[PDB]
Amino acid sequence: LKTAKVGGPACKIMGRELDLDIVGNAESIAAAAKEMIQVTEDDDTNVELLGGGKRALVQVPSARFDVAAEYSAAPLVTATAFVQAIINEFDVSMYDANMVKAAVLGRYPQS
Amino acid sequence: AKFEDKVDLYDDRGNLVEEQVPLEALSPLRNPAIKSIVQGIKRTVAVNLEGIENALKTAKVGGPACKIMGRELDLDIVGNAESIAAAAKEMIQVTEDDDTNVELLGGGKRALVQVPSARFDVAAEYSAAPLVTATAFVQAIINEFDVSMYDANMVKAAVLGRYPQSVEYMGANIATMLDIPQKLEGPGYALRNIMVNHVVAATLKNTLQAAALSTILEQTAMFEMGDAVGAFERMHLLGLAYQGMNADNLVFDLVKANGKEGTVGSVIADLVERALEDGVIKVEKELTDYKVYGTDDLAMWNAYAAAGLMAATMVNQGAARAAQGVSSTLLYYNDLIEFETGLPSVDFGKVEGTAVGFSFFSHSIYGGGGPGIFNGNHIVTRHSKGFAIPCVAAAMALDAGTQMFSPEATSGLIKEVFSQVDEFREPLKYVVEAAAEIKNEI
Amino acid sequence: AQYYPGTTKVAQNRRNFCNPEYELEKLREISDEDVVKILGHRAPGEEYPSVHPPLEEMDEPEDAIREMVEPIDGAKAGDRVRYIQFTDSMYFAPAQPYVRSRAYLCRYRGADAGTLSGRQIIETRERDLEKISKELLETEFFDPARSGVRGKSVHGHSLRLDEDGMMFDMLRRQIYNKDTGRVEMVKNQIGDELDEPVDLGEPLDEETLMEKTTIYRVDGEAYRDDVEAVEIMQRIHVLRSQGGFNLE
Amino acid sequence: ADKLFINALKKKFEESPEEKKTTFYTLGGWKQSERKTEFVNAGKEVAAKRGIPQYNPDIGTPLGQRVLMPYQVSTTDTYVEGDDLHFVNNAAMQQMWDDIRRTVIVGLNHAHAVIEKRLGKEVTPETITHYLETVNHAMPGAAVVQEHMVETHPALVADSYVKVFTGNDEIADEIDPAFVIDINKQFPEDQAETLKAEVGDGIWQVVRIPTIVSRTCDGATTSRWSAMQIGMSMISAYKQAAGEAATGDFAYAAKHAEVIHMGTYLPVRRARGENEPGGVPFGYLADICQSSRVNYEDPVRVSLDVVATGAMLYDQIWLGSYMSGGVGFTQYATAAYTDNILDDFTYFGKEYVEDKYGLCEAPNNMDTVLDVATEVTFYGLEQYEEYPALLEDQFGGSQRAAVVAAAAGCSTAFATGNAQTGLSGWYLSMYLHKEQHSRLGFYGYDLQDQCGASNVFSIRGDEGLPLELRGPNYPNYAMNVGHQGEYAGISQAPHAARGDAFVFNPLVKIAFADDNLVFDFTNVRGEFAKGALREFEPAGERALITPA
Amino acid sequence: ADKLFINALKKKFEESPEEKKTTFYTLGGWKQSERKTEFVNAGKEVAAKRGIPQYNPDIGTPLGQRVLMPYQVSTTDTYVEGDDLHFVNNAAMQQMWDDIRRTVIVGLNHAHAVIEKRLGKEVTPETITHYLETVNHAMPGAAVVQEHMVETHPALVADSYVKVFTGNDEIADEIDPAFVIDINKQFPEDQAETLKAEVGDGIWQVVRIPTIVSRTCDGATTSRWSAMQIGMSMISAYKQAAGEAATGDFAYAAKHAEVIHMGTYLPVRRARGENEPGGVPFGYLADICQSSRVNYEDPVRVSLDVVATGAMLYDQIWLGSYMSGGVGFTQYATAAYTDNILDDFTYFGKEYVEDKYGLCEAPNNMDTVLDVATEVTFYGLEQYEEYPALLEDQFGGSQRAAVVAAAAGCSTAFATGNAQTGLSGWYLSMYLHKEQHSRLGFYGYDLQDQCGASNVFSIRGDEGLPLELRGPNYPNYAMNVGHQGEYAGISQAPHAARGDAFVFNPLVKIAFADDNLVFDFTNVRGEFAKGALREFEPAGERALITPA
Ligand code: F43
Ligand SMILES: C[C@@H](OP(=O)(O)O)[C@H](NC(=O)CCCCCCS)C(=O)O
Ligand SMILES: [Cl-]
Ligand SMILES: [Cl-]
Ligand SMILES: [K+]
Ligand SMILES: [Mg+2]
Ligand SMILES: [Mg+2]
Ligand SMILES: [Mg+2]
Ligand SMILES: [Mg+2]
Ligand SMILES: [Mg+2]
Ligand SMILES: [Mg+2]
Ligand SMILES: [Mg+2]
Ligand SMILES: [Mg+2]
Ligand SMILES: [Mg+2]
Ligand SMILES: [Mg+2]
Ligand SMILES: [Mg+2]
Ligand SMILES: [Mg+2]
Ligand SMILES: [Mg+2]
Ligand SMILES: [Mg+2]
Ligand code: NA
Ligand code: NA
Ligand code: NA
Repeated sequence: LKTAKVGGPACKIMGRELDLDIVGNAESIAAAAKEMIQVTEDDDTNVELLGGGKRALVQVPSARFDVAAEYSAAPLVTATAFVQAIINEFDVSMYDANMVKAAVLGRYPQS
Repeated sequence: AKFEDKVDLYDDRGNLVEEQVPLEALSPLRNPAIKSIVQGIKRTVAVNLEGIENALKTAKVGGPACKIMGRELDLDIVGNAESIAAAAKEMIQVTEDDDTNVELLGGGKRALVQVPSARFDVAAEYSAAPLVTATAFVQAIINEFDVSMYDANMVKAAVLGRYPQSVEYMGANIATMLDIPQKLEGPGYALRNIMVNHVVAATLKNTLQAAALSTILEQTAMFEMGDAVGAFERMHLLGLAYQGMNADNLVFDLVKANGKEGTVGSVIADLVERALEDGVIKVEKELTDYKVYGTDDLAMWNAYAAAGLMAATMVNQGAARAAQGVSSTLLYYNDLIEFETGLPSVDFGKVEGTAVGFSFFSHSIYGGGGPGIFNGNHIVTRHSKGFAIPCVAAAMALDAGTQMFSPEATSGLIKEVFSQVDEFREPLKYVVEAAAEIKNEI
Repeated sequence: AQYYPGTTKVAQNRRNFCNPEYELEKLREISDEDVVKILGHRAPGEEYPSVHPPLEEMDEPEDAIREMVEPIDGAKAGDRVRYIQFTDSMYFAPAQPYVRSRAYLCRYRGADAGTLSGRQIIETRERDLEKISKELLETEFFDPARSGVRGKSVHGHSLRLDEDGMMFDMLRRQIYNKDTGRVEMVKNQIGDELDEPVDLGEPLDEETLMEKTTIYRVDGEAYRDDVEAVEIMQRIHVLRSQGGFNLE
Repeated sequence: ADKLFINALKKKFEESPEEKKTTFYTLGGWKQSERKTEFVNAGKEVAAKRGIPQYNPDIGTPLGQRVLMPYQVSTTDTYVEGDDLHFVNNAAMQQMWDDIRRTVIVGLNHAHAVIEKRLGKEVTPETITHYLETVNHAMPGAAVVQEHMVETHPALVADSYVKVFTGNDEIADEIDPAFVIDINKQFPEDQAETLKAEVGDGIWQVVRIPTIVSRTCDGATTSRWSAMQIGMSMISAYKQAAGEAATGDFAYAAKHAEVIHMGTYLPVRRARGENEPGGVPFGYLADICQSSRVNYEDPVRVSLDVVATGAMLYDQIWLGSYMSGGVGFTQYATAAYTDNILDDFTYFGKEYVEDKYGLCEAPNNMDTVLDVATEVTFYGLEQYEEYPALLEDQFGGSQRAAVVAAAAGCSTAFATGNAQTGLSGWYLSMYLHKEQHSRLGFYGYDLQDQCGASNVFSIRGDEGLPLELRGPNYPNYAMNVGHQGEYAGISQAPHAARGDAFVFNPLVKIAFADDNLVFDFTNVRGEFAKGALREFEPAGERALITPA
Repeated sequence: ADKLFINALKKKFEESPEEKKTTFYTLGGWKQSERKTEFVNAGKEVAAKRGIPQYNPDIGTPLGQRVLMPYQVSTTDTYVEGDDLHFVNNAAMQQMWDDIRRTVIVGLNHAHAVIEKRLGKEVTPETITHYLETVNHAMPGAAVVQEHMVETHPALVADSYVKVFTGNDEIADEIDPAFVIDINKQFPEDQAETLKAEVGDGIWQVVRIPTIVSRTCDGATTSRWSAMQIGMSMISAYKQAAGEAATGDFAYAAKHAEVIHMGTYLPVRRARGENEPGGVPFGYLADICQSSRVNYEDPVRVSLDVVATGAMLYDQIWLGSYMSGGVGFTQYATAAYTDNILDDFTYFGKEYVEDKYGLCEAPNNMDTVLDVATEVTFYGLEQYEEYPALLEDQFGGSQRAAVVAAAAGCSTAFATGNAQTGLSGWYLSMYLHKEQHSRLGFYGYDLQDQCGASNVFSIRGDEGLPLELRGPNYPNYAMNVGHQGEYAGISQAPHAARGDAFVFNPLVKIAFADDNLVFDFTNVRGEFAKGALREFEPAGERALITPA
């Protein structure tokens, strides 16, 4: 986000930079994401910060897969929960939020 | 609990079943009948024993018009179907009293197979259903007739086709409602790649049941895709309830009031009246002889509008008893309602956009086809997030015979096998009953 | 119902076309036989072909939706689905493409309407199509100079008029008669010659075209000057935009 | 001054552009046209030679009941019948695609690390030069290690070669300059400094495989062919064992870890490998076009050269052939690069923005979108109303929708400096246009249009993406003419207004700054005109190996 | 009599073929070769013209320390250096692939039902002829309905057309014969009766889109282009509404329900659409080759014409370019179609079988596999031992493995009448060869070889398949030279011995029985020779639209 380097190797969109203190607010972001990822309170959802907030371990609740055809709910539910949690943490505008989406999930669905 | 909304649930005759059910009792994530339906569709396979036998006898294997002269094998498969199916079942099951089902149909010409749910619990996806079923029947046929090492590869070709030279099971004599994982337009799309004709076939052209099955599959995919996570979840649940489950009898009552003489426009007028009476919308501003409507609940407005969209399809394509105009209804219901109200149409323009391309690709040279060959994974009709395809299912259910590529043409094997399954055939019944059962656990 | 915002003659005409309680002005008389000839799907006196048996002859299972929705007469009979298609000049034809599709799904049952820039189509059961087509041809939906019945080779909506005030037609289906000041349809909508032409009446004069038109133009009523109509379009854009982002 | 399309309208018709009436049916049908006449005669000859009927003007309906128009290629003085702008009939258009399809960018950063760390040998400008002489022998299809190899004819593959670039000037200047894309030579000073800072000390190859191969095969061939000959050249130039474990690191690096494809592969319904048009994102298409480095003082010219590039590739070759075929989609595309019409509308919008806000100084919000896109949309539509000849020229509603909305969207992005609000303006233009004229495009034109407003700022999985990252495989965009090339223009617009050296990938920008290409990417519309006139010389022909 | 390869060995070397010793290093390197000399001179001109070094004989190791050999194209008297058999340098080879890539087979059975059932109109030989006149105008890219269409130049697209065939003699004989592939004329009586019985009253179009388009685009274009112009021609010829609901039924039928692609699409790692070489199953390749209908009294000739077809397509163009590139794999393939070597070995095996069992009369079992495949393998290997010139000719172990095993496998299938036991014999040949000479092929040659025996008769998901249905995407086969074309030959072998009209798809067989093709599929090896000599005239060139 800070560099607007999104969408794959060597890609960059000049003018789209957003400077958000994500790692410094990792606890709040992770908790907000967890509330979206879980099905019910105290189910088998895990969202654990690692490396001083630089990384998160996410285990999407098993119940989502019991009513899914396959396994893509894990990255897709996780991605949108963190995109939404970041937008909401910093009140990212309608105009800029698509950069958060690109920073999390990349060039999909063009790729 | 997460949402305060409650809905009244009805049967396909418009009779109340249960009042004031919490919305999340209808969630794919909570409702045990939706789970059962989805796991059922992952695990169920139609086996055409007659088709396998005929492919072998003629050596017509590997796809359309293909044949290998000299490879013919004449095996009495249908005459020994009971033994073959029992042998296949022993290989397909995990344990002897699990939820494996293998049931002969049509005098042994067809088999219904439901691969045990436990295989999917330790699988990444759903391909174990055709692959386990295929090899169990290949092996059972070889063993029944002591087919030699030299010939057995023809049995494999007759069952599963040109795979793996082809990516698909090209020429296979088994069928599933799902299609292979490689054909997904995006991750999470598998429950969308289910032909409309297959849904109509499974539900025996019962209009409300077809709409319900299609909505359940579409909106369950929206959870797998992550679209119904967070901000959007309530919108998707309300859409499932009001457009596909006839919540509050709104679809049913709009059809009743407009069925005799009504049009898309008359349905719109009634829906706007009902939204206003129920407090979903309110006049925000007066222009010159024109009221601008607003809403404090966009997700509920969207759901009301979606119910009206379904009713408009039922009224318009029901009156023609011809499905083709569903592309038009999906377009102009939404176009009209925006200029009637000043509010956004269903799925914020995405149904209207889907309908523009669907109209084009069902009346042009470039691709597509008739309504029944579309699905939520089709490039033409993937764009609305669950609010378009169920109307196409309803319209095809109402078609009296105007389509070349009808469910009778595309989905006969699916029909025979999948309509046997009560929860596939009458899903509205089972999902409503399950919602009522868990209503106080939400 | 409201149908359409705006305070211009154009806006009022758009509402009138949509409003099934608005009586369309009848401008010309056309015989049943001549409507059939113009459509070109069957010969006068030919029985309606069928695409499936009459609904009565079918043995359909219980379906509350079917029971509540009355089939149109041609659906009961099993008629083929057939079409009528019109092209409307941008030089002030009374009807225009989205005006038609919007109006058709307010006024007509069992309708498959499609809009394109150069052509607009309705498909429905054949006998019902014939009844609707009479209205589409006899009333102010149609002007025989600035509108055309065309199932193919539709070019002309955007072309300059000819010296008689007639829209271009590659296939010349409608011919202006200087001696009568009337237009004759000399071919059916797909372009096959009629044994006997059909009188379509006089073209509307300029004053009347301006009274009746549903296109906005700088040399008529400009859309940008119908500020309430523009306001609603802009509102829909903004509300769709916000909704797709966060449902606010 | 006159509106920019007036000269073209006067060329096409005998009437003045404002005249409302004409006469039809008197031109002799196809006989009015030099080109149709050529085609009639050619069809007779073809049918006589092969014994099967072919082109016949009496099949179907009779073309030319109206004037069959010439088109001015915008920014040129060339007027041609539209058939000369069909990609089949235009060797410049074909070569433009071949030059993209046959290119990949391949890093040397992992390879040089393999050399220094795993092989324990030094890399210098001298060793890089030796490697480049080697790979320029090998890449076109010639041998460097084995005995009894048989090779490609050098003259059939003369268009294949390898160059390099790097942001380190002193390193670039030490490599033999025959092999170097010189960033300081090709780009104006401020753009050069941006691009060099992006690349830094990285060293990248631009590999072009032979046109004749690309035509025989497909786009997914390019990175493989590239990697084989890089691999052989690493073996030869750095005196390696000819096939040891380290050989696989060079392969993985050249095929996967440091390759940039022009296009990504497509899903099964439209199955294609890499380096096909549908995989090329809009920001890459804008960066391939080289107008940005020549015409930088004129952001309209830069943006509309990108529109031309994309309208041709995406509508004529991609949608009109790969995804359909036949007569195809020439004029759906030509509307965006002929008669100076889009140019007139877009200069109007740029001047409106300059005067009211200043370029890139408007608030990046919906108020600006509503203001600019509405104003420009009404201007464009007014021109069709004021000039009946203009409306008869751009006779298809889709053509008009694309042109008007491209001007509106580019103008909105000129104001905000942001492509996403530009995109919102494109959709607003469509909605206004539809209400003004009670029509828009062909039956299926506004699928993406109606999904459009809601998906501009969405963040959901298969909905949300900055415009620069979108492309022909963005779901809503996957089917329909009259959008994709215009979106590439909108992607370019804010970057041209900002003076940015690139839109989405600096490596892609540098990789086409190369006069050894067959097509001249600095002047796409001039090249289309040259091809129309049958004056373009493509690569890939088989004349040397066939009878005289 | 002399072994069939003796003439070729005598042409290559001054020594008699039996001689064990020679002298090297005295030929002047590349200077011994007319072709290398041409290449050196061309490289100097290219480098000077473009300002970048290119072909240079001093780069890497010095070719031609041994004799750089001529090759006899088998069944011809044409001797050429191997560079003239590189697909890049051989227009016949390129056109062979274009003619397959640009072909689709498209039924009329749904289309005619839509006409009769949904529209309620009649279909007769007269209306079909009118439709065929229409579609032969439209298919190359010309208009039939709209005004102001711009079109392809008929002379650029002269190779595009539509024919039909049907098993109904009465219909076939009344349709205008310009448009009909006449099964009774093209096939001997027995084969014609088989084919007509397979097709029955079905009517099928053979659609060939323009070479120039296929080269610009890809294989997945073909069925789309076909369907667009079929759809326009249905509208025009049967006087339909130009875009109503029924139009979509013609589209779905032509694009999906009644189309036969030459190749199916590929998985992502090797992503490609339809009508690419990897999707063409071995049985289709055998059926495309038309040797079966000309040389039917000689099953060896038929089988080895199929091997030539497939070795070139699959090893040179597919594996050697689509899947790799560079100098590529000319001689991995030429081993199977030059110097009459495979011919010698395979005639030996056919005689062995004929004498011992009778063709097709051996038990279809492992005893027959062990007998025949062993005997033929030992014959082939003995020839390399007895003729040092032969071993120096087919210098790469892979080449020898492929040739010996092809003879062994074809011979086994000649005995059993079944391709699967033929395939088992191929793998046994490899195992024996490996033990005899303590070598087999290149580093990765016997991946499929070692999986081979176990997967011949497997029935598991991605293992079990009759050989005719296998192809380049069968998992074990997806990577390596020296197998795929030979498998196509083994697929042909039992069918040739049985006298069968086709191997896997009768529609594909009939679809290439057409002298309006550019390449002559009845004489594949003759055509490769003609291309090598620079005497073949391809389609798709652009000379007409480029300067003099
Ligand atoms: C048969 C269809 C339905 C369909 O699926 N495709 C068609 C026809 C197809 C054919 C026409 C070729 C021919 O005449 O043989 C081709 C060229 C595609 C092909 N198969 O190569 C095409 N359209 Ni169409 N098509 C076009 C257009 C259009 C415009 C033309 C309106 C007008 O007033 O003339 C309208 C849609 C609309 O009303 O907006 C249109 C309709 C239609 N389009 C109607 C025929 C209309 C008629 O009967 O006259 N196209 C255009 O608006 C401009 C570009 C133009 C395309 C050729 C090019 O780009 O050069 C062509 C693109
Ligand atoms: C829809 C889809 O066709 P099918 O429904 O899969 O036959 C798709 N064609 C297209 O999107 C055609 C796009 C180009 C022609 C229309 C341009 S407006 C394709 O061939 O994959
Ligand atoms: Cl909500
Ligand atoms: Cl060297
Ligand atoms: K190609
Ligand atoms: Mg059980
Ligand atoms: Mg046994
Ligand atoms: Mg009032
Ligand atoms: Mg009357
Ligand atoms: Mg000026
Ligand atoms: Mg003039
Ligand atoms: Mg003739
Ligand atoms: Mg130079
Ligand atoms: Mg990767
Ligand atoms: Mg130059
Ligand atoms: Mg000699
Ligand atoms: Mg003749
Ligand atoms: Mg299929
Ligand atoms: Mg010949
Ligand atoms: Na004709
Ligand atoms: Na014509
Ligand atoms: Na050398």
